Amino acid sequence: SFIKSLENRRTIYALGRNVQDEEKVIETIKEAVRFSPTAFNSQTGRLLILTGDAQDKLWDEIVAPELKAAMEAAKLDGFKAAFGTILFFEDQAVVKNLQEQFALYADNFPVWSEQGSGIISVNVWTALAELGLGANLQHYNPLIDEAVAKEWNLPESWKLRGQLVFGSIEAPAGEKTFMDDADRFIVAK
Amino acid sequence: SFIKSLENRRTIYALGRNVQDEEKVIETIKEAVRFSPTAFNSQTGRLLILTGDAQDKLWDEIVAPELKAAMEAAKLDGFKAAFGTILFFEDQAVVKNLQEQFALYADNFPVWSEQGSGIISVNVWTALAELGLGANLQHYNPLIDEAVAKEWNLPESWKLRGQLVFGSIEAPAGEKTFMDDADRFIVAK
Ligand SMILES: Cc1cc2nc3c(=O)[nH]c(=O)nc-3n(C[C@H](O)[C@H](O)[C@H](O)COP(=O)(O)O)c2cc1C
Ligand SMILES: Cc1cc2nc3c(=O)[nH]c(=O)nc-3n(C[C@H](O)[C@H](O)[C@H](O)COP(=O)(O)O)c2cc1C
Ligand SMILES: O=C(N[C@H](CO)[C@H](O)c1ccc([N+](=O)[O-])cc1)C(Cl)Cl
Ligand SMILES: O=C(N[C@H](CO)[C@H](O)c1ccc([N+](=O)[O-])cc1)C(Cl)Cl
Repeated sequence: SFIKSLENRRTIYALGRNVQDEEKVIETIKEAVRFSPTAFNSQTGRLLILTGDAQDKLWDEIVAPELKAAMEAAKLDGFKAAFGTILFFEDQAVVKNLQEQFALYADNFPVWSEQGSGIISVNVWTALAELGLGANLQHYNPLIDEAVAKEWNLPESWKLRGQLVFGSIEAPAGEKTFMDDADRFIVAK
Repeated sequence: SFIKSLENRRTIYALGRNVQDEEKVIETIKEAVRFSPTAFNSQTGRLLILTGDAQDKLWDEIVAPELKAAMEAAKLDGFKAAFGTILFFEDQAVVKNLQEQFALYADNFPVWSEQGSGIISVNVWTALAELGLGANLQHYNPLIDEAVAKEWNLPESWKLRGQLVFGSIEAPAGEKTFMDDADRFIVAK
């Protein structure tokens, strides 16, 4: 059931490293992005997938110091304790090329790219949940962008949009409420 | 298989009205939105679901004339021929309230709302594909926004983002290529 798969995806903050088949996890991350739609099949999403030492480095050597410096002008341990982090970027070189090819609709491509980032982020999140792995989505962009690009030698054109922290589920999702259907769905014949 | 469900979703332009259980279709549309994540559980997505006479009216009485007037300053028959159209909006009143509650991060909420629209659009699209129904995603916003709001008495705060045309599959999806994995995925340990 696709709907059941959607329901199974939740924000899990308590994450560990009890992950049995990392190769299968990577395969599924790639597939979830591969089969996601993007405007004009532009495929603007880019991923940096960090585990092990690189996972430790992101949180200890980049996020923590950047955040401290930012604040001046715990939760991090929880993120570090996870198995890995998937950093989602949108390739601005491709967006700019589309804007150049289709000037009358230049305003659309950044919007559709942003939508595209949401799309691939949740498809990956849901795919991970199907494997029994939890995840949560963070936003320490744009603070960490430069340091991340330098450390992993990323193209300047990759614009960081989100960081999906993932791993084994160590405690259940919290409670979550839903709006009244009547306030968000209108059906007319 | 969640990945298989993703692969099964495609852009289908040749759509008909050979839909067996409209109530089940509506149920699934609602569920796909219900179980989609949004920042702060803000649930900013709003849907207008049109079938039958309302489907005819949208394309014949709103999109066609607006587009003509716009151009001055076929494909439409293909959209009209579908069973229905799901118009996706984002509730700007909720976005503004979040911006007010969290002023330091006011810039984030419009971005996350845009991502949210992508998220619910593709979750609905994929859910429909699981039922064997095809769909395609159009963007005649902002040209049709005012006329749509007036005809179906929608709140001013609903900002139209996309229109998912759906129905029975009358011809297969076209060919689609994929980028080289090496150009969009980096894995580091
Ligand atoms: C676009 C987007 C941005 C989000 N931003 C964050 C964030 O920065 N930090 C965080 O902890 N959760 C974040 N969330 C998680 C949402 O708060 C969560 O998805 C929502 O409360 C629904 O709960 P669920 O994921 O368990 O279904 C984000 C979700 C989405 C879709
Ligand atoms: C954010 C977004 C906007 C899109 N805009 C349009 C559009 O306005 N008109 C259209 O015919 N297709 C549109 N598409 C469809 C894409 O071109 C299509 O998803 C892509 O070529 C991949 O093909 P597939 O949907 O068969 O997998 C859009 C897709 C996405 C995700
Ligand atoms: O072709 C364009 N717009 C047409 C006009 O109706 C249409 O809206 C459209 C938009 C996106 C698209 N896509 O993502 O493949 C296809 C057609 C421009 Cl965005 Cl270049
Ligand atoms: O709380 C905020 N930011 C924190 C700071 O780290 C964090 O980025 C966050 C963002 C979104 C979120 N959500 O969508 O529920 C939760 C925490 C503001 Cl956006 Cl109000």
